[PDB]
Amino acid sequence: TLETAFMLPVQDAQHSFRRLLKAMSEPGVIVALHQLKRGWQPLNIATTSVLLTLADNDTPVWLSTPLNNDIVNQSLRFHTNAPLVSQPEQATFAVTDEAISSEQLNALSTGTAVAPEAGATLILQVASLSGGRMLRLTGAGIAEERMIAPQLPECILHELTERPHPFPLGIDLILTCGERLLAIPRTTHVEVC
Amino acid sequence: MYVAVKGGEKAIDAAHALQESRRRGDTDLPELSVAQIEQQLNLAVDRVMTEGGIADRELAALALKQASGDNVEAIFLLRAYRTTLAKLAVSEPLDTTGMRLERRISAVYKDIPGGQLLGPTYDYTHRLLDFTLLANGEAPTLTTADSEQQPSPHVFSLLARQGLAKFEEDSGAQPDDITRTPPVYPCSRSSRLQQLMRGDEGYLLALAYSTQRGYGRNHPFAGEIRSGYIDVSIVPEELGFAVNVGELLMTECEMVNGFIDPPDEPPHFTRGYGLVFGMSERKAMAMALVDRALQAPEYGEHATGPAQDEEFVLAHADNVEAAGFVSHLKLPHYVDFQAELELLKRLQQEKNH
Amino acid sequence: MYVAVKGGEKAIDAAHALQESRRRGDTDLPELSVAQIEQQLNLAVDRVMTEGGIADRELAALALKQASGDNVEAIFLLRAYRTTLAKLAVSEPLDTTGMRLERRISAVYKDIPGGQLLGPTYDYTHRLLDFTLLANGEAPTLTTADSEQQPSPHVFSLLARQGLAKFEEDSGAQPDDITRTPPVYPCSRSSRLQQLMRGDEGYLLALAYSTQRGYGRNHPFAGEIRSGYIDVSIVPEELGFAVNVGELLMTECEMVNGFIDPPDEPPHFTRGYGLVFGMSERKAMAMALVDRALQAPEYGEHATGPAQDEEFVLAHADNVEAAGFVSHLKLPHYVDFQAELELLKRLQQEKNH
Amino acid sequence: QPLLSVNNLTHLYAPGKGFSDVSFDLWPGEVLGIVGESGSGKTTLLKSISARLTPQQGEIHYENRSLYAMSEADRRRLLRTEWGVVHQHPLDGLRRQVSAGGNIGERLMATGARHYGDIRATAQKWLEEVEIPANRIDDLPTTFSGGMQQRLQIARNLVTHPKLVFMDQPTGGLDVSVQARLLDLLRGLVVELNLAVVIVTHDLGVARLLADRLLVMKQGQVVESGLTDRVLDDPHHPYTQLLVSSVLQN
Amino acid sequence: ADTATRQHWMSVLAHSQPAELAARLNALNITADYEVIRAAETGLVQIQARMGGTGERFFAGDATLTRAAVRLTDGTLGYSWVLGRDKQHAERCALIDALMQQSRHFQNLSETLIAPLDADRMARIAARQAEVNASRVDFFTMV
Amino acid sequence: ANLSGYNFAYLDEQTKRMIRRAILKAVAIPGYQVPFGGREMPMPYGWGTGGIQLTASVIGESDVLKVIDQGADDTTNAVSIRNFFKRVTGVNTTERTDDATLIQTRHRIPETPLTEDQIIIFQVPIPEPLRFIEPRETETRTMHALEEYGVMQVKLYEDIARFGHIATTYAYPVKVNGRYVMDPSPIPKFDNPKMDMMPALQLFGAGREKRIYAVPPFTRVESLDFDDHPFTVQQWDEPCAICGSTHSYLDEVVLDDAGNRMFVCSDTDYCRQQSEAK
Amino acid sequence: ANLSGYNFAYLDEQTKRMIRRAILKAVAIPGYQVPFGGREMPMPYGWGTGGIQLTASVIGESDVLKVIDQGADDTTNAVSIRNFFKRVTGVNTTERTDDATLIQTRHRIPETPLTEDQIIIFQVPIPEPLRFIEPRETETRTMHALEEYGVMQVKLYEDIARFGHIATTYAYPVKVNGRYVMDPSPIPKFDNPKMDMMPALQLFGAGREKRIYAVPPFTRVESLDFDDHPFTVQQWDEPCAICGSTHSYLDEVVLDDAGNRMFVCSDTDYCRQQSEAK
Ligand SMILES: Nc1ncnc2c1ncn2[C@@H]1O[C@H](COP(=O)(O)OP(=O)(O)NP(=O)(O)O)[C@@H](O)[C@H]1O
Ligand SMILES: [Mg+2]
Ligand SMILES: [Zn+2]
Ligand SMILES: [Zn+2]
Ligand SMILES: [Zn+2]
Ligand SMILES: [Zn+2]
Repeated sequence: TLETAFMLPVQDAQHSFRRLLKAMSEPGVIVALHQLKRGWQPLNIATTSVLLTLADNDTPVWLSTPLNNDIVNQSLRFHTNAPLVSQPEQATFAVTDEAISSEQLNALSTGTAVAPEAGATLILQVASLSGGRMLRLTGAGIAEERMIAPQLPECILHELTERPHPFPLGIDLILTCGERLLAIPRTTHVEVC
Repeated sequence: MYVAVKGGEKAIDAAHALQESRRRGDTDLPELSVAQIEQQLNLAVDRVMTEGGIADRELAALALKQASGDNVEAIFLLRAYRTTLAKLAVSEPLDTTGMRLERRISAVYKDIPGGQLLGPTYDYTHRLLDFTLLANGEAPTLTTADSEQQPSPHVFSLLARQGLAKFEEDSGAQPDDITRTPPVYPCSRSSRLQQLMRGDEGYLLALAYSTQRGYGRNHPFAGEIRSGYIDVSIVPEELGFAVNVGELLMTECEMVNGFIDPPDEPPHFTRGYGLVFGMSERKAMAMALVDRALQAPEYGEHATGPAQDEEFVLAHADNVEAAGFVSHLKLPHYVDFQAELELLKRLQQEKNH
Repeated sequence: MYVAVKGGEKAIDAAHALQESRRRGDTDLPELSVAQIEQQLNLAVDRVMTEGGIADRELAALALKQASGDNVEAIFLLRAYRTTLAKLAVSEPLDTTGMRLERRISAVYKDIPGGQLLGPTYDYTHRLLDFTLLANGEAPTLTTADSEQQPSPHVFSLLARQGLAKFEEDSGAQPDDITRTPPVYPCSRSSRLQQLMRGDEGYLLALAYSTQRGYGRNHPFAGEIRSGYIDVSIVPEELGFAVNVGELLMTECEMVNGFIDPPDEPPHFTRGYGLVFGMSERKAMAMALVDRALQAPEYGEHATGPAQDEEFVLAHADNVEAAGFVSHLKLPHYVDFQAELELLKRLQQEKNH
Repeated sequence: QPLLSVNNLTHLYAPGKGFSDVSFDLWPGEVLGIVGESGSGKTTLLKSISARLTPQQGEIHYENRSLYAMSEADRRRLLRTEWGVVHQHPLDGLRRQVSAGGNIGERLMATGARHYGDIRATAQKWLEEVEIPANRIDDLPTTFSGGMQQRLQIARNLVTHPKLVFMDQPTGGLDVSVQARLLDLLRGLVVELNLAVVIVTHDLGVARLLADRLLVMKQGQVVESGLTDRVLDDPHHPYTQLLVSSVLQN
Repeated sequence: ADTATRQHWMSVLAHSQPAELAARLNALNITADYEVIRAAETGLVQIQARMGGTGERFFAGDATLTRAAVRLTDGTLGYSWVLGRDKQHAERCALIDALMQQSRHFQNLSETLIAPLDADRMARIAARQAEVNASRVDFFTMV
Repeated sequence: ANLSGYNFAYLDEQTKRMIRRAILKAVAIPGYQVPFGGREMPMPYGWGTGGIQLTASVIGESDVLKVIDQGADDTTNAVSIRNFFKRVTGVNTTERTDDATLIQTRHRIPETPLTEDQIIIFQVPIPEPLRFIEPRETETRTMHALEEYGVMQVKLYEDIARFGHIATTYAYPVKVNGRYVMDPSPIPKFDNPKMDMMPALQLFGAGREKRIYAVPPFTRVESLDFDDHPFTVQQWDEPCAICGSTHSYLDEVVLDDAGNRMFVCSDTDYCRQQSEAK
Repeated sequence: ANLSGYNFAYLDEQTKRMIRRAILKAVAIPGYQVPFGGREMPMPYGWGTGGIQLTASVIGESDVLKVIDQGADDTTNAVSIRNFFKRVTGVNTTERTDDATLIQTRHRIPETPLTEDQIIIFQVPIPEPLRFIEPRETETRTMHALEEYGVMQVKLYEDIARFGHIATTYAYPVKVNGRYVMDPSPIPKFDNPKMDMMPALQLFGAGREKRIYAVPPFTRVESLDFDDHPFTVQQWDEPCAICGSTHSYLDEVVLDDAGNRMFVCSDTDYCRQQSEAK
């Protein structure tokens, strides 16, 4: 009854991590995680691949109610052994959909100034990575500027364009659609165009 | 004209071959066996097991043989091998009250329940080089007494039942594990003890000696030193009930330390704890003394010696890191030294004119 | 009613017999020979010779065998035996330029006159436990090159001829001997070096590591490490001319340290020196680093770490004294502890009412 | 609107040690002197309002921003760029191992200065301002005298042209001549640059010539406050009358 | 009683010397086909000790631990967790645990295998206690 | 192919996963030292354990690995690390920077400019640029947290006042993304400019100190200096004696006791390219 | 007779001569710690090396040697030292204080008063009474030189203010000849009065610390105290359970885990005398 993880966990995890590193180090670049044929629905291929690559017993995982399913939870526990937490503030990795609320977004741990790596990484499943409001990205990982038009919630666009949190505090966003992934670290400066 | 040639790999192989040949020594003499090192060099094995982090006498003896007797190299070998092994279980908390006693002494009372059990020790021996060991000899035939192990309650339990000391009480706090998370200062006492057990014997000995000489005095008394076999038990998920997996030879040291006068309770002795693999005791005693020294924040003590400096003591206690970083100076550094030479030559030229 | 009985002597004899039996181990395994320890555990022998103060490999191996591999106990055995030996002569000053080189490296230049001679070393080895050593094996057949030892001038001589460093110059001052006169702080550099050579390897390693981590930084570079055989010569009163008495395997380490800018001469690198018996190098490197740290008074440096504290470093460096004083807590202390108990009970009673 | 506002501020080490129920408003271009008995809590209050001591009660608002509700980074930025702090003991506000030039230039570089020559020139100018010879710029403060160290601290905390300066007995250790020089310098800064100063002093003459408003503190409570000359010449609370009667007339 | 008896015989097997256990098992000549569910695996058991022996827990290093699992034809599962790195000893211990879980072998092995091993261990302990007790320091005798 | 009996890259998947999370965090916080539970490697601490762990966590089967120490591939420790990685991963290796996908270096950045998808991994003994100023981590953590870098500016000012120049010649502190002060590893000042807006990702591993920090591609990296004392790189009056280049970092080779000496490129691959061009 | 193959008393004549000169100097400067070139003994440092060396330098063939540790002759270390001295000198030994010519003790002075021509040698771990106040010898040397003992008085005053009593219960500092502050070795306060105007010579040896100091016979030794806080010795509500004495220092023997305990004389010879009297 449980879902299936990577056919080759070592090689597949390494490939997925390299793709995610390419995405995060170069914000706005879309990468494809083709190693996993099928995702743990409602989780897409990219989200499942990221969870398998990074999540473990040391990383609490919070799943939004739309994405919280018994089969998904059991598969995550069996394959990664990552504890599941019902509150976003207890999560190292947060998985949500377009229905994420501002309260949930603001409840995510942003770390602290002395330990800015203690915050949560938000995995957001977007309807598409391409058909939304044009966004100009500048900052580390971007030579001049990157034009990406992800379809995003308004709380997420607010987070990106305003940056309420003072660096080094922040949330790193991972926009997943199907087998394709985009990364926006807390450093990236985002302007609506 | 000069042309670059490959010399690194063959030189490295030749150096390793030379080291191996020196380790083997004269082929006329029979090669040392790991069992011989384990049995007849048991104290070096104990130190290697304690500092390397694996309580396997055979592995420690193998590391000592591979290290040509170098304790630092053997300890690093054992630690690196620890990295390659998976963690199968976490043992249930050890119960030192159930130790089978090879040795048990107390310096705070002339006699105690269970008696003063000297056991195997070099204490009180006249350190005169025994040249008869240059040739094979016959081990002494041991005399015997009754075989019952008399009850041996911990001396600190006796002190606490009198109100002179405080029981060490378990609040259920999850111990910190510096083998998975890097230490964060100030570290908890669990982390401090874990690091001290892995710390260099000589460095902690020197720090404890300094404390004994006023550099952060704690007025120590060897309340009790117990060496013997403790059973190790686990609770595998397959069965769900405790299973005993064997016994480990360990040494435990409890130090009574200068009494305090807390605002809202009777004055009482403080305490320090040390725990090591094997029969070696001085490491455990130094561990207890340095633990008491580092307990200063919990008592609001004005530090008067480096042994009370938590970051200084712990950041340099692990001989693995210290030895590696000191030996890394042997690595090529001509790029950095060339930078310094360029700066220095410019400074000399500037000062000359 | 109780009556006092004699138990000390027989208990001591039984404990010593138990320790001897444990040292021998299982009689099925052949007893270890001192030659085997000398040849195949050469690095432990080197440390024992260096810290115990006698450059006799056989005596150090015998102490290690008698100590059951305990380096501290073997070192103390060798030092105590040193006490029983008469001083027949004082060697002429050693000439390290005449060393026959088993190993010679420099981290400050990519290549130097004489080349980078790695020699026998564990450096660059992958520290993986070699389980094939659990059984007897065949030592590698060593490859060979030309037998000429190319000229190997000291790197510091090259630096000094360029003006980048200062020659160490002999003023004829009589060296201080802490083996006959107790040290008086501040000690001269000769006394400091003599004590450091006898100091605990681990303690000095930790201090040098702390200096490398900013606790009294000196910006060290391994200017040159030379291991090999140096001839020892004396001038007996019977003959009146120098006679060569043999050769000693020694390791010398010269550390280039952060340059200064003296008021009345060009800025130049400072230096630290280490010298040990045998092939072990980390002790010599730590000795040089701590010597540079303790040279602070001669340079007016603001101390920023314990390694620059002369009295603290030297008063606790000798593992003989430190280990003895830490282990002395195992001695009966019930008289002193009874005094403390009387005071503590009176304090508790006074606070209660 | 006040540059600094203090409301019901309280910090007590123990009953009677510290300050309790302290409130006052400070505007740009004025001086609020604090005078009182040795042991009235003046230094504790100065530390609390300067972001160096978290209060047990009350609030402090700087430019309408609660001082201690802000992040520690923001408070350190305030103390690093636009806040000056002059301690009673100069060495407490000086780097012992850093030359006088370095002590003055640390603040300048913290404000963005990155030209060594300009920083050196500004440090020499400020040393001459407090009448310290410009040839002592490279000498460590340990070689300076008490008055020299105090003046160096004042220059260090005034080089950045700050907007708010908390001083604890800045005139201590100063001969009357350099004291008058410092008073003129502070008056000029306050009037021309709109600087605000909270000064704790026991020399009531300096408070008369400098402070625009006064607080009189005793046993950790503000006993009298108001216009400086009104308080000095028309005291109301018994302590103030004792205090001004104890002045040594010259 | 099954849990306590299983714990007792597993402890006896774990504390048994590999050589004597192998010799006794060969002498018994027990015919039983089993499949190794988990090949003997040597890893580490993390050691937890207590401050002062009774206080807060802390990690006092690690120790080598070998674990093995076998299955008998009837589905009985035998397990073994033994300190050290002797894989064959762990496999034997798991096999003996599986056999002891069987009614036809429980009594026979208790009377012929477990009890002799425990008696030998108790004798070795008794003897070393006699040798160690000679070092006890006598101070007073109650007359 | 990996046939050494160990897991691919010698690290268990848990350690790889933890190091990967640390790397992602470091990329998200450029210049910040991310603590990580580093393990003891077959090499001693201080001999490149952090870089080895980073390479093991990032290296794949198809990667081409270049290992250089002091800019040379034939350096003893570089040879040891390359042999270890070949044994435990079986990956392809090259001495050519432009053909390499992963570059593990000690104290040098290759003269050849790096390209996209390339990762250069630095071996870092001291990841804290303020360590030699403040030896205690308890203080440097807060100083980085609160951007209290004034002590570094004071140190530079005092160095200029005392010697007339900044005394730091290698591991020269840099400012990353205008915010974090970072130690670039003991590369010479010569290589610091290469870090600015570099198309290749930069990863830094201090295994002994248990720190990982990264510089993403195209990130501002500015060496701390003054307008009137601008950042200046090492210079030599002699070109390379082998290839004749004048734009490469030079190592000094002493030929004989008399005093004869030469200067040759530290980057051996660049020297080979330059000699084969002419 | 000495038949162990070593020199009489195990020490070479040069070391004996140096120790003898040190002893004479110490006698001439009561309470002053005389440095001496102590040698490593067969016993570890801190186990009585200084006392052993003093006895070796002073002991003769006709001497009767009594060795006590904690006041007991049968104590393990006392037995070891006595056996060593018998092996290397062959001298007569006794457990009776009044029959002994040389008494080497650790942490006790015998209850039996000493007589003329008797020498009691103390094993001293810390010869500096100010060490626990000032750990550095560089400062304590000057403090003794200039009679700057104010820190000790401050320590006693603070102890009285904090606990209501002086916290030092053993090794209680004393004033010798009205001038030097001396550490009496870790004897309890109980034994300090015995040191005042003692007919027997007192010698103190700290081998590890390399110090020898002496109190000549009939020399004033006054324990530091205050008029309203006079020097008070340890007391017990129970007499000795063996001999019934009430004027002897008592050691506490724990009989069982329940809580039963007894008190018996630390001085075993005095207890034997007292039991044989009644
Ligand atoms: N760290 C402290 N711990 C306990 N009590 C303190 C502390 N500091 C001050 N007290 C008391 O707090 C009260 C006020 O302290 P403080 O503010 O420094 O006085 P002050 O008015 O500035 N005296 P002065 O400097 O002479 O003008 C005094 O009774 C102090 O003794
Ligand atoms: Mg004040
Ligand atoms: Zn280095
Ligand atoms: Zn003692
Ligand atoms: Zn070239
Ligand atoms: Zn009695």
